[PDB]
Amino acid sequence: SNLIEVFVDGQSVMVEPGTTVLQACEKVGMQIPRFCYHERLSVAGNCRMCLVEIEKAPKVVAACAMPVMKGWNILTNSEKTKKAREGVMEFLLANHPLDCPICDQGGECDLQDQSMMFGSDRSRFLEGKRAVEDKNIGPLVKTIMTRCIQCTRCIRFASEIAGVDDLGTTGRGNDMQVGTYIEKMFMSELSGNIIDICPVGALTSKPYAFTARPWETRKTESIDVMDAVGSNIVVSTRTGEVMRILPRMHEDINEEWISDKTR
Amino acid sequence: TRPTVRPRNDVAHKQLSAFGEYVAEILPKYVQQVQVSCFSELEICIHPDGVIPVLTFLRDHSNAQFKSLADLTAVDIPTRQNRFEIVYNLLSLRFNSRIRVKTYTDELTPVESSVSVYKAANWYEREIWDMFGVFFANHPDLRRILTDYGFEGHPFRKDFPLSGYVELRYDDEVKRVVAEPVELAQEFRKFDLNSPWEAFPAYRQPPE
Amino acid sequence: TYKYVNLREPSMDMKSVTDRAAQTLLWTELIRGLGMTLSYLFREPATINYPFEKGPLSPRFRGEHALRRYPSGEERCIACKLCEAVCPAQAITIEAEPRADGSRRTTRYDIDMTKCIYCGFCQEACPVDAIVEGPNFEFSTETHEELLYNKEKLLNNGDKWEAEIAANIQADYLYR
Amino acid sequence: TQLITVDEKLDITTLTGVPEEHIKTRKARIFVPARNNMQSGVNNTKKWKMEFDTRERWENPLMGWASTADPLSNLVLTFSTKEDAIAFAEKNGWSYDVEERKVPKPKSKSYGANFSWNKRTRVSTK
Amino acid sequence: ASATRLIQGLRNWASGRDLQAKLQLRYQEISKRTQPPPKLPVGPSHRLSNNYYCARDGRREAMPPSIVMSSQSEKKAVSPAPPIKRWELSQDEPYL
Amino acid sequence: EMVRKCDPHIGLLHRGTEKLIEYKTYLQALPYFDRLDYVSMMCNEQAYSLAVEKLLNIQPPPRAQWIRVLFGEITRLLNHIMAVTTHALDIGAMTPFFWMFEEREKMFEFYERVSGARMHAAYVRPGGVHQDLPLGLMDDIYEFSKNFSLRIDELEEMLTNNRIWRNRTVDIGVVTAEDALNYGFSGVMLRGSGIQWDLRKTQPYDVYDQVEFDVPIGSRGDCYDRYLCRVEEMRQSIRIISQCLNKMPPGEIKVDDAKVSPPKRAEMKTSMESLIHHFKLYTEGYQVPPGATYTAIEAPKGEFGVYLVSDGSSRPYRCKIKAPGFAHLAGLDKMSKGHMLADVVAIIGTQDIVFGEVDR
Amino acid sequence: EDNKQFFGRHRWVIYTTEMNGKNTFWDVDGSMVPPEWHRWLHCMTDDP
Amino acid sequence: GVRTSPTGEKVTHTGQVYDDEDYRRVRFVGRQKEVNENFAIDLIAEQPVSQVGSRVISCDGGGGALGHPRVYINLDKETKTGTCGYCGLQFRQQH
Amino acid sequence: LLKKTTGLVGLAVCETPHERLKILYTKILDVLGHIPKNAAYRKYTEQITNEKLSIVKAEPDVKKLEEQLQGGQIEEVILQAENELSLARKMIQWKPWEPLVEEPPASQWKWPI
Amino acid sequence: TSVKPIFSRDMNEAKRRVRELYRAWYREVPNTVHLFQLDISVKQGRDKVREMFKKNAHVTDPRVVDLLVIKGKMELEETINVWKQRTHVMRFFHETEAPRPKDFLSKFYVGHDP
Ligand code: SF4
Ligand code: SF4
Ligand code: SF4
Ligand code: SF4
Ligand code: FES
Ligand SMILES: [K+]
Ligand SMILES: [Zn+2]
Repeated sequence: SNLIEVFVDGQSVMVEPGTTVLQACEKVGMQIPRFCYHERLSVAGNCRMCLVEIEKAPKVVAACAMPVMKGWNILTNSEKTKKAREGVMEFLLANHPLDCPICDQGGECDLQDQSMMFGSDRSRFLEGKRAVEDKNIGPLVKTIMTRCIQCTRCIRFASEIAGVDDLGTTGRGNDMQVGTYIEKMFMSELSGNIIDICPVGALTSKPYAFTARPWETRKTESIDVMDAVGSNIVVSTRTGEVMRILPRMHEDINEEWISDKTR
Repeated sequence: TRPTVRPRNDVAHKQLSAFGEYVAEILPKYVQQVQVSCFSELEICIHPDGVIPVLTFLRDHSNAQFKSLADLTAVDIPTRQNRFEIVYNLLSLRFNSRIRVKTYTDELTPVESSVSVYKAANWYEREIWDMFGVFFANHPDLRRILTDYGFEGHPFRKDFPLSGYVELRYDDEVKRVVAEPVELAQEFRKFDLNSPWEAFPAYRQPPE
Repeated sequence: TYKYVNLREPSMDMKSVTDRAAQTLLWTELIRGLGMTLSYLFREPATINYPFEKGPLSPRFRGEHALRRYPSGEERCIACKLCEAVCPAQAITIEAEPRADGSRRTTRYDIDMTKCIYCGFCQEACPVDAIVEGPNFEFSTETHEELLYNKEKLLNNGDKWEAEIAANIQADYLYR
Repeated sequence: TQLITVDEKLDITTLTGVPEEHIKTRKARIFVPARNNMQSGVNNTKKWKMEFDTRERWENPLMGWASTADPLSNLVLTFSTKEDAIAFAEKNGWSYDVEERKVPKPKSKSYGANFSWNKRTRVSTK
Repeated sequence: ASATRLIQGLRNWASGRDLQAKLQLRYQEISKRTQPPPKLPVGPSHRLSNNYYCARDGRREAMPPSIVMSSQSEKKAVSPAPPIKRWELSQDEPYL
Repeated sequence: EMVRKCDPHIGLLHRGTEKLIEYKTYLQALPYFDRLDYVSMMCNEQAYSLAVEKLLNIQPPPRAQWIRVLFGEITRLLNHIMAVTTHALDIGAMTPFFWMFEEREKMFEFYERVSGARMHAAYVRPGGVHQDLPLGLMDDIYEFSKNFSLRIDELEEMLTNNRIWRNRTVDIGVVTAEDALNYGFSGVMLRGSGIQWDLRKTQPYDVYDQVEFDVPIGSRGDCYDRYLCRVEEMRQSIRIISQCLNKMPPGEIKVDDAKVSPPKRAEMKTSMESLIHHFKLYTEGYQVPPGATYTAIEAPKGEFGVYLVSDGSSRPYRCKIKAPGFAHLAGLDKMSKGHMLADVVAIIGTQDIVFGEVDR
Repeated sequence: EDNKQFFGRHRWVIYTTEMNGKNTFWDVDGSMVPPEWHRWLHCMTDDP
Repeated sequence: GVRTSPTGEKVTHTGQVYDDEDYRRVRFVGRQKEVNENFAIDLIAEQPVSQVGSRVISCDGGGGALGHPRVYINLDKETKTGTCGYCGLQFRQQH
Repeated sequence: LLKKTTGLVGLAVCETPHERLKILYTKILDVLGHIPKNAAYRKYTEQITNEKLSIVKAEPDVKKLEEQLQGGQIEEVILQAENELSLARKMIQWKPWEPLVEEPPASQWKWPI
Repeated sequence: TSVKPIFSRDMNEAKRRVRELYRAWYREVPNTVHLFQLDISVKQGRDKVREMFKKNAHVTDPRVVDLLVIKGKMELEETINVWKQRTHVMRFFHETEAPRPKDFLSKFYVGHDP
C-alpha cells in the first residue's frame, strides 16, 4: 500500500495520498469546525473555519482543501489554530443578524453550536450590520438572506447534485448576495435539501416555519413510502404530532438527501 | 488565565499522588487504580472483596486516620457489566484531607457491608439497597428506607422510568388509597439537548 | 480561633455558694424570664393590619405570570420557546405558527401554575421581556384547574398589571 | 471455595419490579442515532442507544396536552458498544432489534478536480 | 418609639437593657424604597484587545484525572497532607 | 419510661430529587437545592455552585464570593433561629419562637430584595450570583445586624440560665467524640463533643479565609452545649456579617466567561455572540467536563456535601446529595438509649433535622 | 401615610364599600387594590 | 377584533372556538370563556409606517435594553415594506 | 502538671502517657514482626512507629511531646496507637501484601463511557 | 461463570429458603387479616401468597431466588410489624383496576397495545 504517514496532534495515522487534512483528522476521531465544507459537495474552501496549524510552518492551512504531506503534524488544538477559529467566528458574527430567537435554525444551528464550541464569547463589533434583501425561490424554502454567511453550499448543491445551475452569488465584497438575481423560483425535485445543507437559518423550511424547535422533537427513524427508493428518513414529532421529515444518512440509497414529496 | 479560571492547586495534587502511591503499594491485593483529578481529589479504585481491609486501613492507619465516613453512594452505569459503582467518601480530620474509595458490583454479587468499619454506613448502604438494588451482606437491619412500603423496583437505576409504574389516588369505593398504573395528564417532554459538536478535546475517546 | 462554650468552673466560696443557693431557693432566673416576657408585654407588636396593610416588597418580586406587549399593542412573545426550555418544572407548554401577517407568534402559551416553582427563569431567559413574573401574589383559587393558565389568562394578566410590571422592570432592568 | 458455578442465563426480570406488560410487549431498539442533517457535527453519533416502541400519546381533554400511559416513553439508555446494549436488553427480558452503525464511507476529495481540463466535474462558478 | 417614658422606663427595667437604642421595629433609618439608578461595573474580560478567549478558556484546561497507579528503597512514609496545625484559643473571648 | 430502641421510619418526604436532577440541566437542577434544607437555602445553593465551579474549572469574581459569604451567614442566622426556636417550642418554650421569627421575617425580606423570592432564591449560581445587590440593601443589613445581638441576648436570657431548660438538656443526648466521628456526624454534632473541626476554618471556601470568627467548642456533648454552640454561632455570624459589610469589594457578580454565566440583557440585545450565548445557555446550558467531584461546605446543620458526576454533557449524570441530617437521624438510635420519651423530642431538636435533606 | 409608624404600618388602604358591583362594606379584599397603588402600598416605591 | 361563532362563543385571536357538537363547551356552562379582546394582529396594523430616509434601518422596539434585540432591516423592495421580525413595526424608505 | 480534661468527650485523661505509649509502640512492633519484610505496610509502619517511639523516649515533657508528635492531645495519640495495633493484627489475617485478587473488566474504570 | 453466592450454594438450599419463606407467609396471613382488619378471607390471602410465589416459579438462578427470598422476608417483616397500612397490604389485590382485555379482539377494540 502507498499509505503515507501523517500526525494529528502527535498521533500517527496512515492516509491515502490525496487525502485532505480534514479527513486525516477525521480518521483519529476529531471533527474540525467547518461551514462551507460538505463531504457530498465539492470543496469551496472559503469559510476559512478549518484553518489548522501544521507545525514547523508559519501559516495556517485550509484543512478542507489542503492535501496532506508525509510527515506533517496537524496541530488541531494549538494556540494559533484556536486564535484562527476565534477570529474567523468573529468575522462571521460581525454582520450576522440578532435573530436567534425568531430563527427556525436555533437549537440546530451550526453557527450557534461552533460559536459556542470554537468561537469567543463576546463582540468587538461596534458598527452597523448589513441587511440583505430577501428572495422568493419557491413555496418550500423560506429565504432570509441577512442570515447567510456566503458559504456557497446552495450553489454547489444546485450545480452538482440537483443539477440546476440557477443559484449563485451576485455582487462583490460585503455586498455579495447569494440568489438567482431575478424573480426565479428554484423548484427542483430535490429543492428542499438546501434547507438541510444551509448551516444557518438563511434557508428554512416554510411548512415547518415557526411551528416547532429541535430540542423538544422526538426523532423517530423510519422509511419513506412516497417512492420505491426506500429513503431512510427521520420523522420528528412534538407531543404526538408529526412536525417535519428529515433525512437519514444511508450511503447505499439516498446518501443524505430526500425528495421534496418525502420532505 | 487569572480572573475567570480556577487556580490550580499543585501542592495538594503532588501530596495526593504521593499518598495514592502509598496506599497502592501498601495494599496491592485490592487496589486496581489510583488517580488524582485536576482539581486535586484522590480516588482509590479497589476490588469489591477489599471493602473491609481498605476502609479499615484508612480508618486506622496512622498516616490515614480517615475516622469519618462523609458519604456512601452507588452510581448506575448500564454500559458496564458490573453496572453499579459503590463510592466511599472519607474525611481525615487529622490530615485535613479527603479520599474517595470506589468499587463495583452487579445486581447479583453482594458487597460486604462496611458497618463494622464505619457505623455511618448503616443507613447509607441501606439507601443503596433501596435505590439501586445492591445487596449488602452481613448488615444489621437491611430493609427499605426511602420508598413506599409496597414499592417494587429500584428507582435510581437508570432502566427505571422517571415517573414510576404505579401512582396513587384515593378511591371512595374501597375507602382506601389505591395503586393504579401511572397515566400522566401531560407527558414529561424529553429534551434532546446534547450538542453535536465536541466540547472538550482533552476528553476525546480514541476511535475503534 | 475557637472558644469553649460552657467551660466555667463555679466558685466554691460561701459568697458564691450562697448566691447559687439563693438562685435555687428564691427562683431568681425564673423572675428574670418573667421580667423579659413582661418587657415584651409593654412593646408595640409587629403586627400589620392585613388586608388593609401589606408586607413590604421589592421590584424583584416573583408572583403571578403575565405576557406583556410592546407600546403598540403588539404582544412581545415571538414564540422562541426558551422559557419552556429553561423551565425547571416544565410548567410552560408552547405551540406556535405564523399568523395571518406571517409573524412568529404562539397559538398555545400555557403555564401550569401548580407545576410552576416561581423561580423566574422564564423572565430572565426571555430575550424580549415578554413573559414576566409580576407582583401579584393574591391569586388563590377555589378549583385546581383555575390555576392552569392559557395564553388568554396570561395576556389578561399582562393587560391587567402592565401599569405596575412596566415600572418594576424600569426599576430593575439596570441590574439585569 | 467461596465461589459457585451458575450455568444459567442471566435474567433479573423478577427483581426489577417492571410489570409483565412493560416487559414482554415492548420492543427495545438498539441503535446509534442518526446524524441530525440540520447540522454537520457527529458527536451525537458516537454511542449506542436503547429506546422502546412509541406507545399512544393522546390529547388531554382539559388543556390539550400530550397525555400518556407509557412509563418507558422517555427512557433512552446510553451504551458504549453494541454488545453492552445487547447484554443489557437480554438481561432485562426485553425483545430487541439491532440496526448496525452506519459510518459514512471516506470520500476522495480534490480541490483541483473543480478546475479540470476534460472532466465533467468542472464547477461553472465558485 | 411612640411609647410613653413611664412604659419605656418600666420596659427597660424589666428587660435590664436599654431598648430604645435597639428597636426591632424599623423606622425611617432604613433605606428608601425608591433608589437612584445603578451603573454596574463590567468584568475584566470586557476588553477590545489581548482578550482572546483561548487564553482565558476555563473549561478547556480541565484535564482527565492523572492515573497515578493502574493494573493496565527506604522512601518516606507519606500522609495525604501535612498534619493539621492545632487551633489557637481565641484572644477575643475564649470564655476563659 | 425508658427508651430501648428508636427506629425512625423516614422517606415520607422522599421526592426523588436526585433522580429528577439527572434529566435537567445544571441551571435547572439548581433550584432543587433550595428545597433540600429549606431553612438553609443559599448555603445549599453555594455548595452546588462550588461543585459545578470546581468541575467547570472556573471561579466566581470577588464580589460574588463576598455576597455568597454574607448571605451564607444570613442563612446561618435563619437556620439557627429555626433550630433554637423550634427546639424550644417542642419542649414548651413557645415565646422566643415568636420573638425571633420577626428578625427572621426581616432576613426573608433581605432575600426578597436580593432575589425576588423570600425563601427559594435560586440566586447563588454556578459562576457567582444571578444579580447584583440593589442599592440600599447593605445599609439595611447593617441596621439589622446592629440590633440582632440584643435579640440573641434576650433569647439567651430566656433559655440559657433557665433551670427548666437546663433540666431538659444537660444530662441528655451525650455523644463521645469517637462515636460522633464514627457515626459520620458533622457541624455542631461534632463540636458539642469537643471536636475542633469546622469546614470554614480547616477546608475554607469562597472568602472564609479572609474573615475572622471563632468556633464554639462544646465540653460535654449533650443537648445543652450544642444549644450554646448554636447561640454562639449566631454571635459569630453577626461578626462575619459585620466583616462582610465592611470588606465588600466592587466589580462584577457573575464570572465574565459568557460560555458559563449568561451575559447581561443590555448586551444580549446588542451583541451577536452575547445573543448566541444567552440562547445556548438558557436552552442547552453550559457543558461540564467529565468528572466526579465531592464538594462539601459547612452548612448551618453540618457538612452539606454534593457528589456530582458529569459525563461531559449539559446534564448531571449522577448527583449524590450528602446531608448532615441523614447521619444525625441515624445516630438518634444511640443517642436516645437510656432516656425517656420526653428526651427523644429534645434529641430530635438538638440534631437539627429538616426531613427534606433527610429524605431528598 | 403615617411615617411615624413603624415600617409596615406606615401605609394603608381603607377599602371602598362598592367595587365592580360587589358590596365590600364587610367583604374587603386584598386584591381590590389597583396596580398603580399596588407598588406604593406594597412599598415597591416611595412615590404614589 | 373579536368575532362570535353561531354557538354564541367568542373566537380567540388564534381562531379557536369549540364546535356545536363538542362536549367541551360544558366547561363554560354557568361560567365564562376568558378571551383577550385586544388582538395584537389588529393593534399592529393600526401603527403608521415609518418613512425613514435610509436604505437600512434598525429597530429595537423602543427603550433600548427594554425592547427586543436590535435588528437591521433592508428597504430595497419598493413593493413591500420592511417589517421588524420581533416587534412588527414596518418601515419604508422615503424615496 | 496533670491536665484536667482532654476536651474530647469520652476520651479520658491518661495519668501515665509515656509508659503507655512505650507499651503500645513496642506491642505494635511485636505484632508487626509477623508480617514479611517485603511488605510495604511493615516497612512504613515500622518507620512511623520507630519515629513515634523515638520521639516518646526523647521527651520527658507531656506538652512538648504533644507538640512534636503532632497528633493533637496525647490521649488521642494513645488512641491512634491502639487503632494501629488492632489494624496490624487485622493486616496479619487479611494478608493484603499479596498480588491483586482479580483484574477489573476491561472498561471498568473508564469515564466517560 | 464462577460467581459469588449470596446465601445459597446451589438451588437446593435456595428451595429450602423459598420453602421456609412460604411457611412463614402461610402462618402470617391469618394475623394479617385480623390485625389489619382486611375485608378478605384467610383463604383468599393465602391464595394470593401462592399466586405471588408461583409468579416466580420459573427462575433457575440461585442468586436471583436468594434476592427474591430476601425481598419476600422484607415484605414479611413489614407485615409482621405494623409498618404497612391497610393500603399497602391491599395493593396485592388490584380491586379498583378494571380487568385488562386479554384476547386479541378486545385489545383491538379498546386501543393500540399488543
Ligand atoms: S442562523 Fe443561527 S446564529 Fe443566525 S440567527 Fe439563526 S440561530 Fe442565530
Ligand atoms: S443561504 Fe445558506 S447554504 Fe446558501 S450560501 Fe448562504 S449560508 Fe450557505
Ligand atoms: S417561574 Fe420558573 S417554574 Fe415558573 S414558569 Fe417560569 S421558569 Fe417555569
Ligand atoms: S422566552 Fe419569551 S419570546 Fe420566547 S417563547 Fe417564551 S415568552 Fe415567548
Ligand atoms: S471548511 Fe475549509 S474553508 Fe470552509
Ligand atoms: K438551514
Ligand atoms: Zn423591532
